[PDB]
Amino acid sequence: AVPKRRTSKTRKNKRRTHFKISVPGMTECPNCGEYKLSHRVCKNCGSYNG
Amino acid sequence: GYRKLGRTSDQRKAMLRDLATSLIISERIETTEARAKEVRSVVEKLITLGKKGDLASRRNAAKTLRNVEILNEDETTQTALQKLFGEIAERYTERQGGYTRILKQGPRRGDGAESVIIELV
Amino acid sequence: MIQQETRLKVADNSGAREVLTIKVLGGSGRKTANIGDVIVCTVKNATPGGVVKKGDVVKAVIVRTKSGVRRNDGSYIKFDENACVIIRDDKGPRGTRIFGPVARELREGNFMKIVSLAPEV
Amino acid sequence: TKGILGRKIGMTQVFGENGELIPVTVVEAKENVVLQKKTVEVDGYNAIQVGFEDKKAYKKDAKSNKYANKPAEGHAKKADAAPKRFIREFRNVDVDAYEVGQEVSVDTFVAGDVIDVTGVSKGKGFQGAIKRHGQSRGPMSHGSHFHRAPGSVGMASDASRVFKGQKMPGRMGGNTVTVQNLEVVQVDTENKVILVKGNVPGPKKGLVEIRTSIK
Amino acid sequence: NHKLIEAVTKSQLRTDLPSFRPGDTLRVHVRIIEGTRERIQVFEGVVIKRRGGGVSETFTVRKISSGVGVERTFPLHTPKIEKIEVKRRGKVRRAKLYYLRSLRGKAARIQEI
RNA sequence: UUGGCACCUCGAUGUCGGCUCAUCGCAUCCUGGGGCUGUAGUCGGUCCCAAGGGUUGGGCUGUUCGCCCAUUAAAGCGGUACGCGAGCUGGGUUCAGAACGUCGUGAGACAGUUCGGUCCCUAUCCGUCGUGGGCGUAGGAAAUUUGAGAGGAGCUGUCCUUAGUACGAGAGGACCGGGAUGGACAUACCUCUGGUGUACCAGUUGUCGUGCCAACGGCAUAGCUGGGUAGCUAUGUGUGGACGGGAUAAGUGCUGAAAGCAUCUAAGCAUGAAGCCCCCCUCAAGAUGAGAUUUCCCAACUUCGGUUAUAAGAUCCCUCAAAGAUGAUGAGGUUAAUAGGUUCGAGGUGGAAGCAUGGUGACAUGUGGAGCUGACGAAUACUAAUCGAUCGAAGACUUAAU
Ligand SMILES: CC(=O)NC[C@H]1CN(c2ccc(-c3ccc(CNCc4c[nH]nn4)cc3)c(F)c2)C(=O)O1
Repeated sequence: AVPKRRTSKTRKNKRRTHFKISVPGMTECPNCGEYKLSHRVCKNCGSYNG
Repeated sequence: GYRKLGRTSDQRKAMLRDLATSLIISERIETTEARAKEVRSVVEKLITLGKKGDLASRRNAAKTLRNVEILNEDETTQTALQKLFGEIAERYTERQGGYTRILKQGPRRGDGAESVIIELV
Repeated sequence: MIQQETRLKVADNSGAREVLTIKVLGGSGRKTANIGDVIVCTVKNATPGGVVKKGDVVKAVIVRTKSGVRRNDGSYIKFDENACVIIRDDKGPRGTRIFGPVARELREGNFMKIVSLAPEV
Repeated sequence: TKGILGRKIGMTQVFGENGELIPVTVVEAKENVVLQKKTVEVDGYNAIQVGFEDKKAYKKDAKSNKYANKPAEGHAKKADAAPKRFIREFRNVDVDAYEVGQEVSVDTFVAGDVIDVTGVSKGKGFQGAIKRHGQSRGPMSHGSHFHRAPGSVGMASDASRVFKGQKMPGRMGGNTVTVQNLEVVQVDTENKVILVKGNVPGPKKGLVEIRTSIK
Repeated sequence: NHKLIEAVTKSQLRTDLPSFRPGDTLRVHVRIIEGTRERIQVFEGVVIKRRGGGVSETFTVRKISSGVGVERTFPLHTPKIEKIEVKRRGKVRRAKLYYLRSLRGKAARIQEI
């Protein structure tokens, strides 16, 4: 099956409405001061210490 | 079983035994999140056989552990079975279950897989 | 018996030895028939000592099934082979002897002659 | 007419008086109170509300549904009761029941012997047309290239469309069904269980609704 | 074994039955109401299987009537059974004796302890 | 239906039967209600209402058609590109090979036979089956719920009893009412009877390895063979089409004139179908006409007349299954039994290892229904569900009633 018609810029830009990504969901660690992911270790100097 | 881990029956038993014998010689290894939850039950059942100490327990543990020469003893080529029933079994003589701890690292490069660290508590 | 092309053994004292089912009476689209059901069958192998010859369209009642039957009290009975008895229009058997055991539930007020001629019920 | 709620426990069997087999479903029914009563003046129809299983009180975090939130905590205090999940309404019952909370026991279903059970879910998720609508397959020998697919979906160029209500793959199971004309074997005190002949819809630990038969 | 299951099951279970192991001769006395009057009929055979459970426990007995085999399954705690005795015991090495179905004659016999 | 015409398509609209899945018409094959009869009864023959449901397996033939066998309450006739090949098949006819009869001087042809012979395509749009986000419903939230609408369901047999009664020379044998138990079909479910059960238990063959013997492991379909827990399942186990109202068709009427009688109709008043509208089951307020009930929340700044955050609540992330392609829905996050481990049970397998004793041995018997055991039921914070972050109100104007 082949497309019967060409695709518009309107129809092409409406389909990619939900073709996005979200924020990684990060927090601040009060041992290294830098941002980090949740339920994970500070990738910089530090550790989990849960 | 519990989860197939993307392999077949005979390949899954050869991989679970490879990680269990690695957590005894090094006591800390890096792996994937899905494989860390499976080897968590394989090692914790081998420590229970080490707290028994019977000859029937030494033979029920020879079916899993591979034959490697730990130098953790640092003398006399100690086997992966001789480290068990010894210093490992003495460390958890009072602890009742839960001899494993897993920590999460993050998605790795080129794979997007969750790297973790599993170690003996 | 159970289906359209099943081979049944004739148990009563007549020339018929093996018969081939042709139809299961009772309603339309009727598929199977358990112990106590009348069928239409044909004679495949016949005994010269009997009166029924090879290639005869007759009627018969089912008396033994390998599948079995369930009772109200919760018990089951199952046999080793399949068997049938050639009957008349008024439920009379063509033969004065019955061989082998017989299912315990055929005395429904209509097969009194069959259960009495049976050696063991 | 009467009705209660309960959780499906499992299937067993009992022996009759003369001796037989009766397949039996075990259903526990405890802590059933009246949370509200509705009349014809307000909302224009008579009914009663019932709560089945009490939950914990108000908490600071309350992030797992185990604790009743403020709108539900204040809802179960007007009836002088405890916050109970699984609230349902019974219209067939008579309104001779106090609007204030009062417990309902299993002993009211003695000598009932005619009930019906409402199921909440099945849990299959299976999509295939053979498994969902019970269709026939195609040949498996003979060079066939048609085993478990649905057949034609319409005619050719007369309607030039697919009619509504076709039998196509999709999620199956998990819908409301109601089995009618069951029977009550025995009502057990000190366990608050009811024995029902046959089998009820839903998996284990699922809510069931027992009402008086309408026929 | 849910706790609410045995609570209702404890009213139906029986105890007077003697314990037997698969692979022994069993003489069963069953009551039949077939006909206007009631009477007791005996069933004698070998126990070929016994699947577990609570109230829903069954056992299977197989005999030979005349050349052909007969198999009957009874629930353990049924009221229809009046009495059960153990006539002869046997030596087997498995719980399910499914191989007896195909054998007959001098091969369908079991040694005794 | 066989034709007549040659109006669209030759820079392509794939022909016969069969399979899967349907849908519509009434000129009705079965069932429901009636009139007439050369209708005694039991069975019929005609015509009139009626489309709700039902309308079977085999042999021969590529066959449609047709004949035959055994059943059934009955085995209806047609439309849909003689429905359906981007859903399947390719036995028939119309490819290249070969042969027969026949025809032609011949290369070759059939008013004819026979045996072989490549069926491609990742779904853009409308359509259909499932399932999410956004905004709306003049404050923001959590539960319960009314039903304008829409879909599902709708079938029927054999015996018993009224009664060997009515009817009839005898044979033969009821209407109307009341029970029992099946056939096909539809749905829930796994306690039973079975199937499966690739991280459960047990027997055994060849070869290699753990230094050797004993005891184990790898490889040969899961090496092979006998059993089997949870889950999923039919052929297994329950249930369903029950019982009634209202308006009608074909029919039968009462009263009654136009037409002094008569007459169902013109006024008026009834009775009367498996069909129609309901009663039974499911979805349903995006029903923009956006409904109803119950409970929870309520300030600080401003001269904007309007803003910001927080509240009630809901999510990011994390442990999971009663749910599941993903998401969504459910059970839980340290005031914690959500999942592992540990400790006891249920079910399954059927007598572990070591030692002892008896035989020259292969083996057998004891301590011991031992040992082992995924998915099932309990108890127990021992290991992970840390610490944190985001989103989310402060209620428009007019007229009546106070
Ligand atoms: C190949 C293609 O792509 N064609 C595109 C066009 C053409 N076409 C089409 C298709 C089918 C046919 C056709 C149909 C049936 C018969 C009868 N056979 C028996 C016989 C009789 N006498 N002798 N044998 C003959 C031909 C046609 F006549 C036309 C269509 O549908 O569109």
